[PDB]
Amino acid sequence: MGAQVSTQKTGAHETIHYTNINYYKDAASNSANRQDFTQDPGKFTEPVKDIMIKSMPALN
Amino acid sequence: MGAQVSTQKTGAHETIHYTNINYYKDAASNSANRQDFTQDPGKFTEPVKDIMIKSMPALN
Amino acid sequence: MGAQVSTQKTGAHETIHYTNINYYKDAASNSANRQDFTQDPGKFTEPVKDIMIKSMPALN
Amino acid sequence: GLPVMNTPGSNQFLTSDDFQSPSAMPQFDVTPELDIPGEVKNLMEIAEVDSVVPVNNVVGKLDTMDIFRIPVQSGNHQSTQVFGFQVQPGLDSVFKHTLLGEILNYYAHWSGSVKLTFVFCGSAMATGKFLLAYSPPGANAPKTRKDAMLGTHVIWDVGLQSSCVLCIPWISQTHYRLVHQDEYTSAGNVTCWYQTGIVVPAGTPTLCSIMCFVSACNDFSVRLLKDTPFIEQSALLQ
Amino acid sequence: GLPVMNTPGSNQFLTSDDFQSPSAMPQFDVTPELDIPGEVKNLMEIAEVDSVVPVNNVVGKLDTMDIFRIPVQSGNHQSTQVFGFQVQPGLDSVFKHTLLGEILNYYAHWSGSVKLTFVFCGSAMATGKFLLAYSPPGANAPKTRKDAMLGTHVIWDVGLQSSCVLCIPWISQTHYRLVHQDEYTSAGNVTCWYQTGIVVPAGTPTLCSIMCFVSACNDFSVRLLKDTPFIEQSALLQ
Amino acid sequence: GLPVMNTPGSNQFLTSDDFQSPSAMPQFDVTPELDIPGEVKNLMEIAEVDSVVPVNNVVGKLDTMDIFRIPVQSGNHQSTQVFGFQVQPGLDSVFKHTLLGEILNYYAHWSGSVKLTFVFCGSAMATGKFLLAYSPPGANAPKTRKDAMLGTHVIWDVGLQSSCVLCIPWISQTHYRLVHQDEYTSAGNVTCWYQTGIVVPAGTPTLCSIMCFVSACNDFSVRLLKDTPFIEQSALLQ
Amino acid sequence: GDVVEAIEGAVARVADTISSGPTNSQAVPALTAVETGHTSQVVPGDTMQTRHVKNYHSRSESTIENFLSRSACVYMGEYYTTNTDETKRFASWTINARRMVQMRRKLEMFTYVRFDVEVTFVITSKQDQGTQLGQDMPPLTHQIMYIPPGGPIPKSTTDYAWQTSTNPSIFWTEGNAPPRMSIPFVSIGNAYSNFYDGWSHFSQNGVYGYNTLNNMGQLYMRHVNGPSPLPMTSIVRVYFKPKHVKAWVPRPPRLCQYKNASTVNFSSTNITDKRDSITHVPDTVKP
Amino acid sequence: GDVVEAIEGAVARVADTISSGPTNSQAVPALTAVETGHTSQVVPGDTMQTRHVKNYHSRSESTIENFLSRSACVYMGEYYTTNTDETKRFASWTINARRMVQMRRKLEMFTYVRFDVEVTFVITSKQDQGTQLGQDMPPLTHQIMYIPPGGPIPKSTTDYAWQTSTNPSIFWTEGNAPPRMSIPFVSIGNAYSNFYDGWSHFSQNGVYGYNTLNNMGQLYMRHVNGPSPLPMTSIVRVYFKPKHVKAWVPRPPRLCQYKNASTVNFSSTNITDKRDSITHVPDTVKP
Amino acid sequence: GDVVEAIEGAVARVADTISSGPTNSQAVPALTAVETGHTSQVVPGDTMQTRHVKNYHSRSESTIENFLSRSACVYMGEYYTTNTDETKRFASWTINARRMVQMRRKLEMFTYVRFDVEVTFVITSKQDQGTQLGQDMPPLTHQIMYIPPGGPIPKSTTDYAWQTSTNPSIFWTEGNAPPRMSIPFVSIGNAYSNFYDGWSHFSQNGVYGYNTLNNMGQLYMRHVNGPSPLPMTSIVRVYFKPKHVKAWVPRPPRLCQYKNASTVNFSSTNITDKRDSITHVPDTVKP
Repeated sequence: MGAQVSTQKTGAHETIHYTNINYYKDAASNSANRQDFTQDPGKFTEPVKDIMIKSMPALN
Repeated sequence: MGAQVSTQKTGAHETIHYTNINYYKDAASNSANRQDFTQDPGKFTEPVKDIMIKSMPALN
Repeated sequence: MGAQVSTQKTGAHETIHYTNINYYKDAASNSANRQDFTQDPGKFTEPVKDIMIKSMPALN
Repeated sequence: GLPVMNTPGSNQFLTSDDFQSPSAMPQFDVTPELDIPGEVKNLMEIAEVDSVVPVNNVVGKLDTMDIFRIPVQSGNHQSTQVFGFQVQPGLDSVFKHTLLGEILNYYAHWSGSVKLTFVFCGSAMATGKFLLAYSPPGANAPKTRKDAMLGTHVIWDVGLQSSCVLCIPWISQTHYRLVHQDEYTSAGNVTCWYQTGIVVPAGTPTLCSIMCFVSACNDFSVRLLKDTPFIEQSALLQ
Repeated sequence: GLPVMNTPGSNQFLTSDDFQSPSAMPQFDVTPELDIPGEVKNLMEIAEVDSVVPVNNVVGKLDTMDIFRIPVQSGNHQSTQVFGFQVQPGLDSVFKHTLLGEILNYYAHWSGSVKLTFVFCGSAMATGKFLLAYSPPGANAPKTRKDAMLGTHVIWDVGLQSSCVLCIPWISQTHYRLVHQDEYTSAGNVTCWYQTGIVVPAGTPTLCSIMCFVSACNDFSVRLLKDTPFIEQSALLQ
Repeated sequence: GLPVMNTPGSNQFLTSDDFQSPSAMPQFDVTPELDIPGEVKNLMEIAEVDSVVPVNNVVGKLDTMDIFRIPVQSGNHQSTQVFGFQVQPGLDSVFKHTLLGEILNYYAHWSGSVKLTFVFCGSAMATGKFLLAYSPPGANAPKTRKDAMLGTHVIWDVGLQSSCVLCIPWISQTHYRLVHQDEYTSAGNVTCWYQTGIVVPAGTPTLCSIMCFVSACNDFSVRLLKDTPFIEQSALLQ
Repeated sequence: GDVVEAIEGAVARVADTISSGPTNSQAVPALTAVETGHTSQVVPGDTMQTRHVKNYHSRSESTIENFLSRSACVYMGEYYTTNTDETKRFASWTINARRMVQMRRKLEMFTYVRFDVEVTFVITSKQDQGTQLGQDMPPLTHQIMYIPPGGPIPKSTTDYAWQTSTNPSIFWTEGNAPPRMSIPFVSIGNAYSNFYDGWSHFSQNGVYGYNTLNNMGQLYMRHVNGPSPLPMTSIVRVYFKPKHVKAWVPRPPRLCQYKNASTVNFSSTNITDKRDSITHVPDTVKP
Repeated sequence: GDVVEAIEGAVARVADTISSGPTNSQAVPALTAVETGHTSQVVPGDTMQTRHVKNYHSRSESTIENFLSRSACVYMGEYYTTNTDETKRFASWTINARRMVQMRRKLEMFTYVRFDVEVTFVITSKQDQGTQLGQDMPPLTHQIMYIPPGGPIPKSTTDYAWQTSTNPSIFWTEGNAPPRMSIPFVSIGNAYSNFYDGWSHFSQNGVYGYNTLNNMGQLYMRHVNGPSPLPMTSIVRVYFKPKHVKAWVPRPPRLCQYKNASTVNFSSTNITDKRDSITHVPDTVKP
Repeated sequence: GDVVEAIEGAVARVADTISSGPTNSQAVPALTAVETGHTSQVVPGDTMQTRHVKNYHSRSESTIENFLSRSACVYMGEYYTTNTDETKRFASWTINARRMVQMRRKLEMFTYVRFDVEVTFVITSKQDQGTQLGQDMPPLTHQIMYIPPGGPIPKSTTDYAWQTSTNPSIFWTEGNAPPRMSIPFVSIGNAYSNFYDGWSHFSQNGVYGYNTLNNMGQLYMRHVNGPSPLPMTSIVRVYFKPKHVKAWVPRPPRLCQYKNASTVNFSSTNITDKRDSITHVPDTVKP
């Protein structure tokens, strides 16, 4: 079978995997991508050319 | 193209493949996984610790 | 991440890629396969045995 | 414009078809999967599980728990049959509502052996032997134990093991039988007789019960999905 | 909480967009695929197929099969034009309802050459030559065969091969024409004249017919999806 | 027929579940993806953006732009507090409708530091120093600047840099606080006092304003999705 | 694997019949204990002599995918094209598979299910009966809007909510193939719940059952042509086909008749049908 | 290919124009036989002299995916928020793409189609006209339940069927983006059928046509807030966008106007529109 | 990778707290300029002394997938099983997520969204009140037809449009799990639009807003059993769960109450709620 084996949402400090097989032929029919955690807050915060140093006065 | 080539549901005793290409970007939109035939009747039958031998009396 | 990197619909004569990640578990949930351009007009035009040469008279 | 020709079956909605569609929710992030106990991958995993057979489906008992108990007693009763039914695991009112029978009534064709487990529920002091006889079709149901013991039988001796299995094998002329069974795809009958009495001491109940469990063996299979004749409605909102 | 900023176009429903959605039926096992004959992957494969042109779309004939036959006959008739229409393959009432015209009326822009095949349907004993002349735009439709033979023409000789192809090439100032064609994106006209009569023996019908088939060549293409002006409704349930 | 057993939770519709379903549109070719500017992948990217805090949410001003300006002036006013509120970033009427507060009211638990940027909007000639003091919970809000300067404070000096940041750190007994905050998960208060006056020359407006921007720091996070108490309806079609 | 990727045939037959001769031993497979909650794994070779039968049967049509991936009607809703009342010219539907009885009974054979859906619509207009029926109406176009929970509900056929800037909508004109689109698994939990033994409120009251966890939104349907000169009715039928199905905790099939969609309420039902006696097997071999 | 996997550009241009000089030969490409059911593969270079034209045009927008993957209205349905009649406060719809004419005509250009759907809802409320219109109603939340065939149908807005323990449901409050979810291909056959030349009963009677194979369930829609003090109407529009489309056996586009959704019934339609004569080409160059 | 393919845990924690001692320098992180449209990237270590805190918190539940992939009601629609009026026996719905307020407000937090949907239906019948209520009706089956724009709209419950030869339909009988199917992303553009600042006509008039781009079709729902001897009502609730979500251009959350589904019309709303004064912090430590 074409099984995927990923990691379950566990804790980060306290003392495991789950299997998935896609049965249907269309990708619209899969389960949600509940575990895609990439980020980019810079589109909305600091959306400026001339990057600001956060130590420099930011003007003059 | 990213074609998949699987086997068609034929007979098992009487004297062939089909192609699939996924056009859409979401997996919810694929066709059903009509051919996934793994099994495990032991969750529901014989759901006991202390496996039973089927030759032994099963008690005493 | 499991990113796909394909080519955007550009022009063909005037002087680039897009990223896709599938978040959901079902393929029915992906985006449409907007870029699958294979063809076969011969099922409907020239659907004959005894292929016709287009230079020969086509009869007699 | 690639040349193309439309074939019959275009713009039809076949309820059984299998095509790719566009998602109304593009790039929807689906909830992560959770390892829940008890995942079903085949309905035959379900039908392979025992279910109490209502063999005592006689009048005045269809709504009581007495529909499940086959009555046995002490005394000279060998001239009497304990029970008997047709092996119509999806048509017989004795089987149509068991787990196996319910799963069967979603299909048109069935195949394979069927286990009937029998459980004695008398005192530990009561003893008895029974003949459980499956007779293939082509003759009438046996009227005597002498006739029943010519078919496939088990002589069940009651002891510390409280249950016996009578496996009805696949003895058919066809690979499949109809779930809506007629005289062509008949499957026979099952009867029970007292082999050696029921003997009980004093201060012990003299009349006990037997229970029947039906399940499908490992060679069982179904075919030709259909709709159950069981659930029906007159209007919506129901 | 990753910092993030919402852009215009958020929470809009663009009917053309392409995003992933969540499935309302998780892990649904879709029916297996079946190799059905005649799979369409491009509508141009469809529009590349001939379809009988209704060139005789004159009054009293729109609901009859006589709308398809261009009438030819024997005698001195060279002073008369057999037929003529504008090459408006999605606007002209001669083309809007052909296969090519139907596919065209789903788009706004078309490009490429268009084949018109002509079929003679008289006796095997009847003989005739025709001039089929496509004239590019910028002048009026020709009034004589002398004017028509200055454009792109084929001199069709009727024989054992019963059909001729007049290919209307892409001679345009723009890469695309409008399907809803105006005077800027005009495409010209097609006319037919008797080149050398129709000669027939005795005991043979003297008046015969010609049929016109339109299709798109292999360089044909469309652009700018739109809705047809053809199907319309006044209410639902229809 | 594989044997199988159905577990609790079968044929239930859990609105949070994540299973594969069958597509109603098989092999639907989805529109290609377009690189649109400003893709959001986490709501914390949104809540990390400043939003003007309505600190002047006093009567008669809730529908005006005067709700945003904290009034400061020249003169001996140090005996007076510029402003003060509770750090309830999803319950306080000063924060519940900011970007951060809106995102918060979709969850039950929040965690992390919160930036309050303050902007001076007087003349370039006006000068002033302020004490911005966040006090952790467990005592009442300070009544004097002497009490406020015992908590976490910044002494903001107004110059060519027109804004100061007061970061409210995560000083909690629990890892998370409730968005619907009670006395257990209290978070303290923020107050402002004149440190050194407001001094202005002649021909200059003596009363100016200050603006407050709230945002979430990079260690901020939320938990336990819920429905907002904000949007409500009485009927459909709305 | 770049242009073409093969896939090995997952073919799964049922078990063979192994040949068994006569026996006389202390092995007793027909003797077991149902008291253990264990189903006997006896094959026919234990209780009688069997030939060897090589079996080619398969259980492919009892797979959960193959059992559930069938389109089934979940809703049938009427709406007019012209009417003095405005709430009659459009149709609403709160999405749930509990109002048509067959698909509901099929789904409630499991406690939890997770799948994507394929939603097909079958829209069909008819001209209402009246004194005059002559008219020439262009083809009827329909809009089906999916409003997720919280979005604005329309009040008329001309409402701003039909602007569908973000809600997904399908426009379809009559005469064409049925409209069909896919839906991912859109639960807030890890699976759909056919059954919710519990309450909405922590005080153990409020709503009991399926409705607390069930909020997928609603469907609204209208005509776009506006009112016809003469009354017409469109009926929209909604068909769900689950795909990529996963199921957990099977349940005994519903024996009683469903009463409503809000609950599992039922009238008390006989266990099965009566026969003449406990030994009753009717003769089939007779002249 | 672990973090990123490239994908080669499937770009497909139309054929070029090959240069052809003058000819005098026994080759006759313009002479063919339509009697063979074969379309002539003649290019312009055979019947006239052609320059070489390098063509950069593409057929990407006539692909079946690109032709069908557009959201199209399939249903428009009204339902009230308060009314003495209860069946008016919710909307039903039997799922089918046959009641709005445009999408139906688009789909019926093929005999068989297989795709997933993207269902978007556009729900829009309005306040009904009356003597008093002042009120303060909180945002309207809507439930759209998908009931697959066989599940329990609701009878009111307070029915147990709205518990949606297993039926998929969407809850959406007004003011938000339109609700949208995916649906896999959920037919019991290998493709949807736009046309079914045949019957439901083997006696060759009963129902004729599309309705025998068409059972995807229904959609039910309601308000969750309960009744408003003053009447309001929500219209839900349903939009299907097919994706991952496959189509078989193309058909001639529907020429006649659709009459209802149950059938293919039509009034007899002219083949095309009339002109003045067979040679009629109007002058466009004139003062 | 043939039988099993592992997948690396994408775990994403929030940033740690770095330890900062006392400072006296020309670095000024607390001094910035909001005039630049730039949010200060100050951490707590700049404005005070901080211990080192290793942080294990995650932002997994604020991901766009996890924020939107919840089933939400989008439509609730009633339809009768018997009624003299025929347009009452079925339900229509124009698909849009704008009539239930919660899901609409959730979706309208972004300008553009692209996702597949999972459509679940929760169908629930009830017996209407009357003088006689005794009867024995078999389970109610429902058909939900998805009609894409242009297909034929039904006019009755017996219309030919319910033949669903090509429109996707779900048949579901009451008592079973809710019907659920997936829908791909079915927009004609590259994303759904929650907002359309613009018109339908190039003359800058006609329809303004969401409705011009919103045509996903409609949903029709009916009972298949035909009329009951006594009146019954089915309510179908439609639930959308978006999956495989992508969102662009976030917007400030809707502050005002939604008025209808066609528009963004609103009554003017206070910015927030009033308190006693600008310095008002109520005492919580008192006897």
